[PDB]
Amino acid sequence: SIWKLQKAISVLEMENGYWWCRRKKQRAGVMLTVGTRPDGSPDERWCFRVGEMNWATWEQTLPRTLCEEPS
Amino acid sequence: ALVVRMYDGLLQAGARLCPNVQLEGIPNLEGLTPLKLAAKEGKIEIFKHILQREFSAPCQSLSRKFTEWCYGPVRVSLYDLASVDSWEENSVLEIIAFHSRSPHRHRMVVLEPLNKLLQAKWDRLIPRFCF
Amino acid sequence: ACIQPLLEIDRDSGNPQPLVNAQCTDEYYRGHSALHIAIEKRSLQCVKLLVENGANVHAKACGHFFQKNQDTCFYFGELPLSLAACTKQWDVVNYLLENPHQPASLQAQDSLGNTVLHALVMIADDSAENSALVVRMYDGLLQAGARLCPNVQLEGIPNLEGLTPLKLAAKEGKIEIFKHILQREFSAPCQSLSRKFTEWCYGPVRVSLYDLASVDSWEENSVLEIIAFHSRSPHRHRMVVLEPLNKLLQAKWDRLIPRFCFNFLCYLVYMLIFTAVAYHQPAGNSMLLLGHILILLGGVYLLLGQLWYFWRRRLSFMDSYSEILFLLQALLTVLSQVLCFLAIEWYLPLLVSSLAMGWTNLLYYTRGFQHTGIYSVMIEKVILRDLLRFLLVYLVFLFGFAVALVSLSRPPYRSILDASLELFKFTIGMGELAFQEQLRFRGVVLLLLLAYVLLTYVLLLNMLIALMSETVNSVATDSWSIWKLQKAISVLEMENGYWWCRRKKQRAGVMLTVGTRPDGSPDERWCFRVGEMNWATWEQTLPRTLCEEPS
Amino acid sequence: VMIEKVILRDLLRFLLVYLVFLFGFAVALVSLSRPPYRSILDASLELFKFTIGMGELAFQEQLRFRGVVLLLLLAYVLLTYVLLLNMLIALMSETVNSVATDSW
Ligand SMILES: C=C(C)[C@]12C[C@@H](C)[C@@]34O[C@](Cc5ccccc5)(O[C@@H]1[C@@H]3C=C(COC(=O)Cc1ccc(O)c(OC)c1)C[C@]1(O)C(=O)C(C)=C[C@@H]41)O2
Repeated sequence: SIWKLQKAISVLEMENGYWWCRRKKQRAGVMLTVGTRPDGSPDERWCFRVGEMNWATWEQTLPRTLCEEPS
Repeated sequence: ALVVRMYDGLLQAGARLCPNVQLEGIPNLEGLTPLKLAAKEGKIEIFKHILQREFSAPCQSLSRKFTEWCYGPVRVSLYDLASVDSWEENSVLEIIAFHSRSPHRHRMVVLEPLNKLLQAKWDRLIPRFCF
Repeated sequence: ACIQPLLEIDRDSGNPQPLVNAQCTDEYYRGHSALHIAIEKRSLQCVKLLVENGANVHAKACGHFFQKNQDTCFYFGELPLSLAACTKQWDVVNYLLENPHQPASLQAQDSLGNTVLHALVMIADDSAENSALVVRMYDGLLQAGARLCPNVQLEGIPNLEGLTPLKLAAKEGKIEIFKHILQREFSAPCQSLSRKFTEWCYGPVRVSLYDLASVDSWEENSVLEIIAFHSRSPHRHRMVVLEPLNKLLQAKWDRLIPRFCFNFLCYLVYMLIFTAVAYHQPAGNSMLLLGHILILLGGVYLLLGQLWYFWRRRLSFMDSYSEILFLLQALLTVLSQVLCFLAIEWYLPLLVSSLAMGWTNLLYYTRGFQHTGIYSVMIEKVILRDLLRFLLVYLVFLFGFAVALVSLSRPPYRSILDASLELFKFTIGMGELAFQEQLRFRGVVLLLLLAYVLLTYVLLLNMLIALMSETVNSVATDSWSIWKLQKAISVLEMENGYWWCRRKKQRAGVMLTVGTRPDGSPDERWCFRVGEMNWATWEQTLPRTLCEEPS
Repeated sequence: VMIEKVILRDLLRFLLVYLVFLFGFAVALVSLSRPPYRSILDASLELFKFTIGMGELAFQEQLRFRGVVLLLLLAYVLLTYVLLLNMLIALMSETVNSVATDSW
């Protein structure tokens, strides 16, 4: 964990930029419409994907998705 | 357990009363939304609850964890990055790394939306570190 | 509801290519099909409907989502039956086998060559429920294949690399199913699939048999050579301690101790003659030229032998750690005697270094005894863990303080390595002659010495706590398994024989008649015996024996 | 009791391996010595003085070579450090998986 923390501080400091060049950073993640908000417009948010594997899915239940087709 | 129960139910009642208000966005006098305050004070389990939070059909929009698609044993889960990404000034990662004072700052980084995110940024920016 | 009228519109239109038999076209889901969706959506009824309309039960999903090593991809093979097998839907498999239209065949292979059993091995990784599901599905599919086709034996069908599911099951490091395959007994309706029997059980003592059809090293490409020279998983040392392997390796190791001791003694004679040649280097020229010829032939012999070994079985450090040293040592000795016959005036340090390296390389043969065998495994674990990184950090410290002392020194401390020797001789306690008096400031060198001593103390203490941390959190039943694996490596090497002498190696185990085949002739197998003592025999019923009188 | 357990567990392996190291390096040094390194006993005495810390080292400088001698002595000291660490970690592994009833 301490190794992950020091790597985090390092990658954030390198993402900030050096002293003679303050750089306009980049957003990360996918922006899409997730759902519909109760006041008019649909819900439009930025997202991050995590792909995960589990084997207890059959006896448990499947929830509702955002896109039916995997893409 | 009582805190996550009261928090979720109180957010549902706030959804039912006034829809125009966004309750998790209101800052304190320090300028802090409550997720950021939960990160700054070093409170663990409630922070883990807020980062991965799902709700039922009458209030979908409150929820943060979305499934893009599930196909058998493999699943693709979406996490929101509305306050996590360091693109905006004063992000939760920036609070953990710099502005905090808690002695458990290493414990909160192995969580689900931070782990693969820092993995992706570090593997994106190896070559300038080598340079 | 709309599907059967939609397929009815597809049929009534008179289409040459039907709708249900249609493939996705992209790279990512190449060759995906409707039936795979019907299976993955847990629907028996839609599978029944699609089978009634004429769906292809061999729709080969050969896409980029279906390869093994791409990120977030699900490998199951490409067959629909494979998918229904992997996703633990039993009745779907039974319907796909026993439908009246377009029946499934278990002998079918994917584009990668795997059948249903191979992919079913591929998807098992680790749990209680995963392994129980995989083993139960495996046995049920074997029984259904037995009743469906009595023609072929299903476990004989090889992969594109040439693997049956036992061999690939060991190659990928899947352990629990592999243990299940090596000791597998079935019931009376189909007992001819089993591999374990009981010869006789005289109360609490019993003699189990095991089949060795692909486990003995007599046959080409056995499980032994796959565990030793092909398996890359870090759990191989758990895959050696199994039940019908241990008896076989003990029998072969006690069968061929004497060739090991003989070759050890010959190597000791080689090093003693090399010791005499190196000491009496300096009539006696007859003995010296005999030493030339003897060490030349020995170095040629071992150099060619280890070159042949390096060519034969290699496809990555600590496992092959032993042979590299003998190859380099033999190359050093042959090069030294080559330059000596050339008289190139470089042969004396090569000779002394070869003598040193050869006497240090004698610890290969400490694996015969367990008391030094565990010691040699600990030496290798020291060599893997901390030594390289610690030496790199030490070179950083050494070079930094040595260049500091050189640049501080304006007749001691003349050059870089000529001061680096002073810096290293200072760490053991032979450092001397401070206050060099060639410049005003010497407290500089005083503080440099203090800093170097304290930081080297810190680095040795860090190496100590790293060794303790790595050694304390590991099971005591690990080094013994590593020793058994290393003995297995050595005994298979000696069973290979010499390189100048191709041996006619022999089969192991007793051939007997284990039973009858369901087609005619009696089943005769080669088998390995194993005795066992079980004082819980009176709880259960007695198993089916071959010969009642204990032989 | 721990004296007897340590001598019984360490000597008959460790001194044998260490003796192979000392004998090989001593014959190597006598060979590479073409008044220092006079006899085999004195050479083994010098090589054990480097285990006590009294060995006097210098460049040969009119001989076969000097840095070969230096690198061999480096290899000797570092490998004996390796073996002492090995004896320590083996004794700690035997000490870790033990019970408080046994020595009593
Ligand atoms: C492959 C490795 C790791 C190695 C190759 C050579 C260069 C080696 O330096 C090392 C690096 C080193 C140097 C000095 C001290 C420690 C380590 O150690 C061995 C290697 C270190 C020694 C001792 O070898 C061992 O580690 C014990 C050993 C040898 C052979 C085995 O089959 C074995 O397994 C049981 C164990 C042998 C040397 O060849 C030697 O005596 C001289 C002349 C150089 C030694 O590199």
